[PDB]
Amino acid sequence: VKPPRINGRVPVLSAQEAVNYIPDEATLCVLGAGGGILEATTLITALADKYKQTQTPRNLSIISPTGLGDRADRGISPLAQEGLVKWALCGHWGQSPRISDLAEQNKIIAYNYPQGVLTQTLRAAAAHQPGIISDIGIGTFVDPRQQGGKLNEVTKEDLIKLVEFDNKEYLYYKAIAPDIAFIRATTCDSEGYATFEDEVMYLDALVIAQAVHNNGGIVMMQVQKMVKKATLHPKSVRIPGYLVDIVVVDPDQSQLYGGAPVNRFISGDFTLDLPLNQRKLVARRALFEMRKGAVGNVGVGIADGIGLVAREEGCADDFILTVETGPIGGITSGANVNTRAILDMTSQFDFYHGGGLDVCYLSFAEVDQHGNVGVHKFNGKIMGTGGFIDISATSKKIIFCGTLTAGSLKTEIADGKLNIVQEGRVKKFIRELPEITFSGKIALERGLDVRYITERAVFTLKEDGLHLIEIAPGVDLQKDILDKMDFTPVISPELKLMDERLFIDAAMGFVLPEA
Amino acid sequence: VKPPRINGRVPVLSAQEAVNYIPDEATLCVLGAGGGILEATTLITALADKYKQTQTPRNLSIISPTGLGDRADRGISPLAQEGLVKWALCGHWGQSPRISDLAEQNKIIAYNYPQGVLTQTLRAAAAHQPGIISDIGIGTFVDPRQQGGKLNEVTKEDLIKLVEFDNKEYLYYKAIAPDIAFIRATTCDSEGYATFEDEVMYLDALVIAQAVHNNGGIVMMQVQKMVKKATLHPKSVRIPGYLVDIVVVDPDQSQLYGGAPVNRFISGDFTLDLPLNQRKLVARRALFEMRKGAVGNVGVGIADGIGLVAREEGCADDFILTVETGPIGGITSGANVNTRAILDMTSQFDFYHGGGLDVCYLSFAEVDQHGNVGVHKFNGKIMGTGGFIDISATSKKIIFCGTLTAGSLKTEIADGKLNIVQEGRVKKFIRELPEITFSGKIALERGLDVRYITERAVFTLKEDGLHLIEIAPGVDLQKDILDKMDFTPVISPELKLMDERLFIDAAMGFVLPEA
Amino acid sequence: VKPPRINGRVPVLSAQEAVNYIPDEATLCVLGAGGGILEATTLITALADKYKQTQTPRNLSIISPTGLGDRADRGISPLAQEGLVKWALCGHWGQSPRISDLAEQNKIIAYNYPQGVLTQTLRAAAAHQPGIISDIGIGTFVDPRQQGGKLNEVTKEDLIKLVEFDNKEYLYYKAIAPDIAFIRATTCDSEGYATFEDEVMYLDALVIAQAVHNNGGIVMMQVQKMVKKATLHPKSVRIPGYLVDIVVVDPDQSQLYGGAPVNRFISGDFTLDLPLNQRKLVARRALFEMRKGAVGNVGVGIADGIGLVAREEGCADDFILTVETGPIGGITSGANVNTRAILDMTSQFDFYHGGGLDVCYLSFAEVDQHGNVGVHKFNGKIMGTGGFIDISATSKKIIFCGTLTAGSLKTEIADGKLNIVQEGRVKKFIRELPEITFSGKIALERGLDVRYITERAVFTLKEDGLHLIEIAPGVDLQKDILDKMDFTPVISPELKLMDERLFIDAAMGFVLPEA
Repeated sequence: VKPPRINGRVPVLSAQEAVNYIPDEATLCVLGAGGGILEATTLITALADKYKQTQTPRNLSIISPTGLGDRADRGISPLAQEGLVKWALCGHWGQSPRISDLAEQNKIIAYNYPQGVLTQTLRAAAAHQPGIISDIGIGTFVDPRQQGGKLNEVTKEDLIKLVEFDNKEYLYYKAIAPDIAFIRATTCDSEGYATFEDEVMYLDALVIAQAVHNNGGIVMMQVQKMVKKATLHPKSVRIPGYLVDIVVVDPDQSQLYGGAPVNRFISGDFTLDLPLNQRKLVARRALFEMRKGAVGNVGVGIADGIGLVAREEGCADDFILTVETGPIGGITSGANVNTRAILDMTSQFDFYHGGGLDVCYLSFAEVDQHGNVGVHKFNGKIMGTGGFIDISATSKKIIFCGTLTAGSLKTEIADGKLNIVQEGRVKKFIRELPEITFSGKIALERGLDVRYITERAVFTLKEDGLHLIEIAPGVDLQKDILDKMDFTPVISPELKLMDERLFIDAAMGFVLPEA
Repeated sequence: VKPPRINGRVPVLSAQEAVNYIPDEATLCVLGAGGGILEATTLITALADKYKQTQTPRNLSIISPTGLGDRADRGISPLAQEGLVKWALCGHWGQSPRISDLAEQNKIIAYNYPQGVLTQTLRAAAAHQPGIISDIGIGTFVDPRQQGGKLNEVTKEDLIKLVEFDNKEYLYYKAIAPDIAFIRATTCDSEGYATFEDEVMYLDALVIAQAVHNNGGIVMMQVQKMVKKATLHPKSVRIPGYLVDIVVVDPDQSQLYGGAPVNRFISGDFTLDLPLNQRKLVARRALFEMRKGAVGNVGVGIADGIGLVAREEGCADDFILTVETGPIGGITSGANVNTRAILDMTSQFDFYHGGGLDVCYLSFAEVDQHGNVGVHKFNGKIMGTGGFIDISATSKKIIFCGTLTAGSLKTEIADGKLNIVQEGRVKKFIRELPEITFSGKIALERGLDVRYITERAVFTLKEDGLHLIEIAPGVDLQKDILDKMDFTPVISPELKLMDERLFIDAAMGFVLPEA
Repeated sequence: VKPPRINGRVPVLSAQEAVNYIPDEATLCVLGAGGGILEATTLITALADKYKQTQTPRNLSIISPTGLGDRADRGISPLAQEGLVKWALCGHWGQSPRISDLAEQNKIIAYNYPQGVLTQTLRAAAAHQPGIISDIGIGTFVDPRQQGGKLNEVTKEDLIKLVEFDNKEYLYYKAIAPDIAFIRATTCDSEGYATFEDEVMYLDALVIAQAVHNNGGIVMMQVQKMVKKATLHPKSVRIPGYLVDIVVVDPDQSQLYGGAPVNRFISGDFTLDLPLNQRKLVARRALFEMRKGAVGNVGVGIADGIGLVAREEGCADDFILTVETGPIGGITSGANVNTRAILDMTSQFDFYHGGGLDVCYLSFAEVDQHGNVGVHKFNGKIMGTGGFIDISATSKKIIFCGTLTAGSLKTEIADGKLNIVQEGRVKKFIRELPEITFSGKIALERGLDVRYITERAVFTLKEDGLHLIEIAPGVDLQKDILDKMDFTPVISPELKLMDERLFIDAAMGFVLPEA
């Protein structure tokens, strides 16, 4: 039941009025990424308030392609009131940890499709295709021979199955269509035609709207303002009006959390005119893996300052970094500026899945003797994948970046050497992962080049296991490396000290290898 | 003494650092209109603060083409500190009343050129022309045969002289060049090239910059942000960078007073989709003077709601209203939206001076027996002219609007009738104006049609004085009109009652005549 | 007699239909610059054709602010049919030489105001000002003590008079208002509101429209296309619709002569990514006169390749060149691209008149013993001034560029020397000019630095006449310089050879002096 359009005009309602149209057991899809990016905050707030006041609606299913929130009480954390949500499928879980908490405690059914696969299944749902065939996820916890993407013990129903085509294994992921959408844009006309001129990016707003619309659902869109019918540039319109059922106008809508005014550099409308610590060390060694002409991706973690190090070395313009949510290029002057392009998120993942990335840089929580990497669960807590599986599945060079030990490791770089001031108290290189986010065996089968970079050592994955290929100056092999791991790596016959320039507090004069 | 450019880059300073470059006895020209429009607030604040702290700099001369401020302590009122300013030439004095107070008390030398003539003289100063020849002002206080534009008794030097060309009278206004400019834009590149994309209008920013630059002065410009060299659209750049000496960046610069975020309807970037009181009555009768296809101007005051009345009557698109500061057309949804064009202020006044307006609607403070109107001084207070003289000098039809009496005048409309519940304590129709803002004699000599509209009576100017042509129903000629004026009007043989439709609280069914 | 507007829509007519509204003896003002820039070609064509067929209208007066045409039969040359034009006032006469031919033969009345002053007088006429006061022209043929800007014997009426303000000499130029305008834009809406998005520049279209409109005239505008009412961006509209009386739509309208399709680099919408001969030699020496941060102007002629020379030496981004018709900066890849800004022409001339140019480069036809320069008439032919007087009157450094002799002068730069292969038959440095375009005496009174650069010699103007300051290597002082002049220059005690690098066919390693 949806409010009728009067003379073609899209119904405009308060967020409180809009959420009254959500029935019990509805499947709700929520647009947005971390830190307020493209989040219909007034709709989430209104829903959470209605449940707080009336204990309705009940037993909702949530689909969240990307993780919303601030790793605390924002994002969809407000929907984690018991009885409101019964079932969730999310691409990243760590961003709204109150929902994660419900999953950890077996209070909701909980699934993690790889974020890119998730958005592709919503696009499949829009076209009434039953599911998608992808080899993204084979050999990991998403594989039905492992956990089938199920995050807790109460989750039982199989959404993923093994299929075979052209003498190769694939996973078939079931496509689930939502009943309700909370989407957002900058502006729409009186009929619902929407533009994204001030938004940080596009994500999968159109795909979400199509999936809900073609499932007989209700699309609710938050905007900053409305304009006269047919006055927006048709090539700037990203969502056609006939896909939108209800519009909520929030004049104070901001690009990100924090209530900062609109920044037109972030909009893309204008062109904007480092201590040697542990982080800069790892970022510098990570840069050694870049080649001229390479298309790369850098995940959040110890290496995510590689762009700034590249700038210092004078080679930032020699390669291009993309972000899985859609932005291509740009600089950090919680959003980049001077981007070169913004693609929709589903199209970006299509590119990643077919091995478009020459190199990726990813954090790890644990690494085992088979070269497997665990990231989706940490110390009991559900973190989820994000784009981790979508990126590490087929990228040509996979560069894992982290420390060798965890738990307040403190290191100092002095006199061209590494000095371990305070050792970590937890091993990260362990015998066997409890659950796998990246499969060493599959990466080798796919012919991928896998590196593990730490502050004190560098490894490469080979058929016989991890090879130790580099050691930092100032570090002892036995006490500082071997004694701090729970398996024995192969020691490379070509074992060398890590490059001297890495440990000097001056410009390296580093030249990127040719294309 | 100006800060040098380094590699062609315009010097960027704090407002505090910038105002240090102002010497004693400098001529300061300040850009801006009422309510914050294009006001370089951080520079005004910085100068006022320097004086408050150090009693320097001393004995400045101020030129203010338009009136800045809120009719209180904002605008250039903070510069009214004793000894800071010794001489001022302004187009509109009432908007910054603390400076007007100095003039009233003979503490500063004080002049009032018509606002349009003033901006034209600054343009002449840019070109090193000694002054301009115009008949705007003949017969008014601006005329040397009256007060020569001098606002008090202490002001003695003649700036204006009477001259003759082609056997016709004209005034010669001396052009005065400023030494320092406080200007403002939205955005500039690293070399100072500036765009006005978020500003309400343009005013005379380029004129002021050229006048100061060609006088060997210092142009200081406030902007919201700066961008990379040569990235702005060349057809959007209004001020070339070589005219700019110092830039001050104020990230929180707002379009108007009150700190509201940028409104993109006000910017001109998007298209936006009445009690029968005394003000509505006068506006309604004023609308009777409008013709199909007319170009008009509406001043601030009793009839400034005429746009909304025309919208109610369904004839708003049948004429066009222009504003002397530049905007053409638009609607009131702190500024207008859906404008049709924005001209620079000086070009707008060129249009007005040559008789471009078919009709204008202006408020009056007093009217005398000759049809002279007084506006620039009332009750000993200096208001100044604004555009009043530029508009009432040559417009084809001049419609003065106000009340017959003032001071607690209480009126009510009942049964299509006017009832004066409480009379005003002061008469506005007097024997003789002390100072003239508009000459009845000159208007008749120019062949102009002059009307005076009040709530209870309508007059027309003829060679033998004001003719009473219309009376409100419910009003007695003798005791409500004649006894309430300090002079004897001619009573028209064609005297009739004011249209009954004006006094009915419903749509009039009024259609605009076409000449 | 104008076609009436229907429901506010501007009348749209064919060019043939439009020109029928021009009465006998009308004063016609024609917008445009050289080579088709902003020219309403269909209107010029239709008028010439109406006259060819009907011998009406008769005895028109022409005002041409800038020079139109291709220095041959285009521009307003088609209007040079006997009896069509009786009177003309043009800023630049050589661009349409068929009309100049009529002037030379005493068949029309013929005046030349400096181009900048001419556009200022049109702006005065819009405001009903009788004329303008300017010292631009003092001591030249425009001065009424010389020719009063009269170009032939049949021109008698005085339009310019000498006046005095503040003990300084000025000229008063009478403002003449036109009756008909031929203007042009890219696009207008149904009400006549016009934008210039594809035009090369703006010239003075608004000024011309206002002048004609306020004189009760008829403004006729050619456009490429028309769009729905109120759909153009208000900050892009340059001409308000109420100024336009008739629109002619020419879908084939091109940016310049020659019928090439629209070039969006010329529009300003996109950013675009030398033989050692006589011209390059003079341009190289002219470049020595530039300084970092200087604002310059380069006139048509031998030195007009100085931009390309600066680019070869890598210093093009260190200064800025402006063009009197409005464009600021840019490069030659028929018009420039990558411009930094476009001003309206009248505003540009205001800037020049006030001494805004640090340096200018101008061609000469003849130079006399007092340092006077002649350009406006040569060999009986009327060339006119263009912006020559506006630029050479107050620019801080004036650099005249030409050859010492003319008439099949053949020269070659070989072996780091100048070799005069064939000497020019005509001397350009003569005793006395018959008419003066630039006064040496006035330049020295105004404190200006005046240089004369030829291929073989460089001079500077001093109180005692021309000082020879440099000689080319390979040239004999007596036979190649002194013998080829009709007067004796002072030979500088600091006389030197022209820089060796000028004559070598390799990059000079020239470095611009600091600001």
